[PDB]
Amino acid sequence: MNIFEMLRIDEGLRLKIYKDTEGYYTIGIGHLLTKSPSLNAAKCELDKAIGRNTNGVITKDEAEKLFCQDVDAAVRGILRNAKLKPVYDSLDCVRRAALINMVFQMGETGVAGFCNSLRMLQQKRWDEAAVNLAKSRWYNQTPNRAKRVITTFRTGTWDAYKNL
Ligand code: NA
Repeated sequence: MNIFEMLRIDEGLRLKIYKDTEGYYTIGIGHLLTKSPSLNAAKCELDKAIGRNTNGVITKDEAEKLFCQDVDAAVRGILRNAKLKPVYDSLDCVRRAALINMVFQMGETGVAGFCNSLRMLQQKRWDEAAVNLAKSRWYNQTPNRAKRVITTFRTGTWDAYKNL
């Protein structure tokens, strides 16, 4: 298991524009296009992102290319955020993937505001961090995904991604 496979499980793969769990136009492996309610706006974002007139449909290779960029962007956002970087640097490679996963889903600013969970992770108080992470809109709105990510933080293993 690795970060690409883990996010592929959590995000799925769809080749036509769809609405994510929050109702926002998305494509590929969880590539958010826009928060605008305008499908036309989403279509401009998509054509700009891919570099051609897509008419709302992309190939698997194109989806994987956006995904490569989006994983990089999540790592970069962690490294450039003064609250996230020390936590990331303190973590092992598997738990780093759990943090990248959170940032991919909700953005650097949102994750960076969880000062109690971040402190517990930095302190390596894994059970306490796991309990604290579940007291979130994130957990309530996407509980099965959040449970997998939380198990990854709690155990430092990929066990939650094994039957998928
Ligand atoms: Na879920």
